[PDB]
Amino acid sequence: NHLSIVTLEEAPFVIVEDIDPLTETCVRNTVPCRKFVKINNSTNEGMNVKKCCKGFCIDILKKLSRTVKFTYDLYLVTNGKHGKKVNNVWNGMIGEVVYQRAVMAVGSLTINEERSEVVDFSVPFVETGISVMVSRGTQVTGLSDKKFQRPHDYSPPFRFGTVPNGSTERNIRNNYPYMHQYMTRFNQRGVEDALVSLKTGKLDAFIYDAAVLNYKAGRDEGCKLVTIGSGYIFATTGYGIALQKGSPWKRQIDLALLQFVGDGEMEELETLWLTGICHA
Ligand SMILES: CCCc1cnn(O)c1[C@@H](N)C(=O)O
Repeated sequence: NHLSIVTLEEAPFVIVEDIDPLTETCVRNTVPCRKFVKINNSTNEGMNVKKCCKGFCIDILKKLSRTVKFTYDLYLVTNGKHGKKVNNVWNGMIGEVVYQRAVMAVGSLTINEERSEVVDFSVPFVETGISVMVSRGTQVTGLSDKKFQRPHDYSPPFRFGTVPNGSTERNIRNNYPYMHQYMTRFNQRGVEDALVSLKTGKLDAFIYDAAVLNYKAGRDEGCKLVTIGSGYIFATTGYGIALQKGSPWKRQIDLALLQFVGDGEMEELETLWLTGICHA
């Protein structure tokens, strides 16, 4: 009854480190996690590489394993990231669950309606949504600011973007086509790229998952970043653990999460991994 569980690196929720080759054992607050890695860029031939995983979501998984009394084989997703339907097929962590390669998915995984059609989710345990990060000093009200609505009213035309394939991009693409097609010229490879662009005056605003942006603003070195809610209340949600549609384990996973919330364990984890120092 070893459970196959998929995850994905995104600090501080999931952080991946190398194993000690002397022992090949994960130690401290880490747990073993493997990744299938290709031999070359020609075919899908590959081998699994042992790594170690830690972070807020890993600590949640550890608590769940302890409380619900299961063991698991944790692996990192190799095709896609969080989850997107591409060419009519779900990839990422969502895909691993949909096609029953994983019983659960644990990480910075946003609950939404489209995903809920094909997987079940636990109760949310981290609040999230769409937020906007800017350099401290920049003034925006949220995504309805004229700077976002009419970017060519500004010099240079207002520069804002997100990271492709996340639920944030999907929420914009599905509802505001002009905004989406304007934004794509400012696509960011990841959060770290975007933060550098903001701090060096090469980008005006970065639109992304709120939980991660709140975290990054909270401990930016120099406290040079500000996050504000998009105001897209329709997108307010949370991270959840994804399970198979109709999973018999949602009941017990939820009970455990609710136990942790009630007894202060969740509060302790938030203090340990998420709380910031930068005043807003
Ligand atoms: C690398 C993109 C991550 C992202 C952007 N928005 N949202 O919601 C996510 C991620 N939390 C997700 O579940 O798709």
